[PDB]
Amino acid sequence: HKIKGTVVLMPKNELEVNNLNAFLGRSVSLQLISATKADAHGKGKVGKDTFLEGINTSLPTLGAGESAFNIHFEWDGSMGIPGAFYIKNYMQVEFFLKSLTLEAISNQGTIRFVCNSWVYNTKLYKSVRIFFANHTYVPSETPAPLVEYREEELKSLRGNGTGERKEYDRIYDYDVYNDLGNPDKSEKLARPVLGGSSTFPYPRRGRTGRGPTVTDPNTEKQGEVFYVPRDENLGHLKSKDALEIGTKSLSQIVQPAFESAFDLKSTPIEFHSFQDVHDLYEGGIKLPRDVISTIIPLPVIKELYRTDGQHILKFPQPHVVQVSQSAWMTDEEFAREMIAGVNPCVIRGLEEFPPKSNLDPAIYGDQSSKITADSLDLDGYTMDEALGSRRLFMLDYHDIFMPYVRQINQLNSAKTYATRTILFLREDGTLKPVAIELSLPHVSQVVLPAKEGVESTIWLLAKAYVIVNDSCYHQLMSHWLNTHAAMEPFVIATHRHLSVLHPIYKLLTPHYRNNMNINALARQSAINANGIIETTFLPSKYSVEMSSAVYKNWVFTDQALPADLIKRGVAIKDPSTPHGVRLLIEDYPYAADGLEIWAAIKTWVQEYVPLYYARDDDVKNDSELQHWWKEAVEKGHGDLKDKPWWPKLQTLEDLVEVCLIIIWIASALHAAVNFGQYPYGGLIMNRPTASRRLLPEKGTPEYEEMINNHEKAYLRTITSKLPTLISLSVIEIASTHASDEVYLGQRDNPHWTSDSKALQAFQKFGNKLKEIEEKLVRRNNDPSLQGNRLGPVQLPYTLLYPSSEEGLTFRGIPNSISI
Ligand SMILES: [Fe+3]
Repeated sequence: HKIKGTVVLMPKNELEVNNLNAFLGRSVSLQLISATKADAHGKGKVGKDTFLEGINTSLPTLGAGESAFNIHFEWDGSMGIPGAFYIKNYMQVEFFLKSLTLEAISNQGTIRFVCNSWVYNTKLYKSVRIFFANHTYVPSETPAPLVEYREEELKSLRGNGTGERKEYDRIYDYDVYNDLGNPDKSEKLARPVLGGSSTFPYPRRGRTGRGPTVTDPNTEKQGEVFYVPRDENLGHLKSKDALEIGTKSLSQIVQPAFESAFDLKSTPIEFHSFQDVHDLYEGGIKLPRDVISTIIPLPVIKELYRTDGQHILKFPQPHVVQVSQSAWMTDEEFAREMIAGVNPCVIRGLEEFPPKSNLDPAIYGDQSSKITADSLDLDGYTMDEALGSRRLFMLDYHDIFMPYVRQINQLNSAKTYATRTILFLREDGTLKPVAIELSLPHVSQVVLPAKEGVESTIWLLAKAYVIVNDSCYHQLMSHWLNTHAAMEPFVIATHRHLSVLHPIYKLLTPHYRNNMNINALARQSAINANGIIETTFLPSKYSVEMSSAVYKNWVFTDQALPADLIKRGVAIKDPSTPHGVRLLIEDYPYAADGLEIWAAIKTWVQEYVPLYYARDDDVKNDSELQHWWKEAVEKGHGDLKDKPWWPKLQTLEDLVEVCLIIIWIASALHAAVNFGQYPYGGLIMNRPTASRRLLPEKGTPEYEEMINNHEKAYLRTITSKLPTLISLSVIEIASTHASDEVYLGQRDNPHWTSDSKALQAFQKFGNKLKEIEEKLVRRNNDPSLQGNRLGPVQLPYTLLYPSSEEGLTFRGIPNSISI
């Protein structure tokens, strides 16, 4: 009585960015664990230590880097049916275990194990590594002999809340954002703790445990590597797919190299004309040979530029200029990008006029808008008519930015206004900007559109100040806070409280791939003190703190797409429509395409949940699920735990809602705000990240310059040349799909569950996404929708096409927040 098995694994050398016979002998042991026969203590019986016997070269299903090994277990009639196994690696080097498959007389009796886990030397683990077969069980359905194993593995994953975490640990826990400052290096690099107070609320991040700095016991000391639990950093076969490593290289190597070129006056310090910026993707920028030779050897980085190996670095041409070099300058495109650009989810309907501020007048005085209704050209509408017909909209950054303008403007090389933009929905269905208000605290001018004269340059600059607001809000709030930061606590809670066996674990975990990893690298190099974001975006050392102020108002249930639209007053509830909302901007590309994706995910969740939960009772009674959600709210988002809007998770309908929102944030929402960054923002004049001066005052040389040289006046106002080179490089990385991405509708292994009904439902989901993609292609070819879906830049809105090939494609929805 012997069971034949096949082990598939990848040796360490295949998944690194920087011999098989050794696996034979007594170097790798496996022990099967019975699911049906228990020892005296009720635990599944354990078989004998069994070793890898030989290499299996005649296996066609092997992928790149994968090796298969034969094994033969002795398993007599007393042992029952296997359901789990132990593995002990006695080698000195870790390997990546993929799968164990046990053969049976019939092909239906095959038992499959999907592992996908790094296995380190047995002496490094407190308890032996255990893996379960791919059967799905809610806790009350677990075979009795596996219950204790299920419960103890979860205990292992939680740890005890103490200790410095090491590379091989698989311990998931929470901590505050106290690791961004670097006070032990310089007092000026001190940063506030974010999280754990009502003054600075914030989502938690993964605990690393390096301990305190010497100069501040509340700030965590720096480390060369920021830990994540080992299997959150899976590796890649090809180095060019390790995109997440790029920010570290940009900060530590590339940025110092660029800076030396500017210190040595080897290239002009400023752009002088728009052509100087267009040159970056045409002929390139010429840099010294020792700078080029430092950059081009680096993995990942070298893929960002074309070079001649001597003096030229050339950036790729951004989509937004691929047809028209100038269309970005039009009012039409400015407005269109608020519904179809990199940041499409901030605009709000106006139901009253003038707009009002909620700012404390004791501190900020009267903040009532100074825009008058009669100054606006609404194509012949009166204000009463345009309001009543819901044609007026705004991009309102006044109350968000005003509390920080004084502090920002005290920086030596930042100056900003808090802005409002008024939009009118024309009879042809496109948006028209009709006024911009530029405000300063104690101080407020209204700028109207103009096409001729010095007033047209002032209007151009006013649009730049608006997009500096918008770029900062996009990066820190729409992107970093709402997707990256908000999701990490749910990742942590899932691994701590839902068994790998659990149906909701299997539903959600594909939507977490690489999230903790990219976030930890971001804490180290992107959002740290003097990191990429602080040295490229307007608010400098205030950048992350500003996102904490916005998190005060973050509402989980308002992240659902229909709720968000209604809240922002860009849709109304309408049960006579497919999706239950009527779009007041009917053509709104992000929202109209997003609703299709939303509905597809909804159908998938509503078809998967009832396979495992028949009644509300089954949700209430699932102890893992209840512990998971309690911890996600009370610890992971614990600064908001008291808010009344958290779902209680006592019904089927709550479980669906929670899972749907999580999946939406991690896939389509992140994709829509992330993968258009270089396509729209690769031209720095279209998406400036910073402003450096206020408007010229009449009678000064800066004002005279504005009359005689509008391009120089514009370039002096926005992001300087050196930070432009950095910020372009980092948004080029972020806009790139790695070749090993897993997209919505895909999974990394087809045998993630043995439940044929769940597999069929998942197949239906993938088929529906292909049907939706064809629908969205038809929309982009529809001449009636050209005004908003293509615009004067002639750039089809493809950001919610579910599929994509590798590269910088402006399309494709990953499962997760992976970059
Ligand atoms: Fe991202």
